[PDB]
Amino acid sequence: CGLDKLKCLEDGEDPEVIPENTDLVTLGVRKRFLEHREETITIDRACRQETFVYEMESHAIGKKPENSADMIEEGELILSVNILYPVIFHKHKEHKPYQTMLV
DNA sequence: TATCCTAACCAAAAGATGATTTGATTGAAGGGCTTAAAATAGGTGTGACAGTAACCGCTCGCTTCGGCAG
Repeated sequence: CGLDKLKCLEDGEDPEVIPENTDLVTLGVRKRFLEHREETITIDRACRQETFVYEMESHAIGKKPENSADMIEEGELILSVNILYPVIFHKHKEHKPYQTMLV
């Protein structure tokens, strides 16, 4: 069960380029997405679809507190709560204006 | 420079503008009436009739069962 049997990618390979030596339909669709975004009018490193989630994940994921009293108990429940804003679009119903709080 | 404004333009939220599709309304017609009359021909149930029926504060008079009489 060693990883040499599974690691088609070497540890020194960047994720910014699609490996052409693949048979994946997913990577084919990814190539279709990337090819039409390489022109001077379309090439950029802007937001993909959203930014907030990773920014507030990496800012806190895997970190530990500076005080002992602020320690999460082992096995403590983590609850994800979405709080909607008072200013609703009142034009769309699929998506909502909300902020997600972890308690 | 690190960073920004926001003229003119690109990506996305929202904010809006007219053409088209679907939920909803209805105009007209199938239909099935009305009393008004005049008429012969009719069937019986039923609803009066009638009957029994039943159910639903003070002061006198009168009486008895023993304690001596005979």
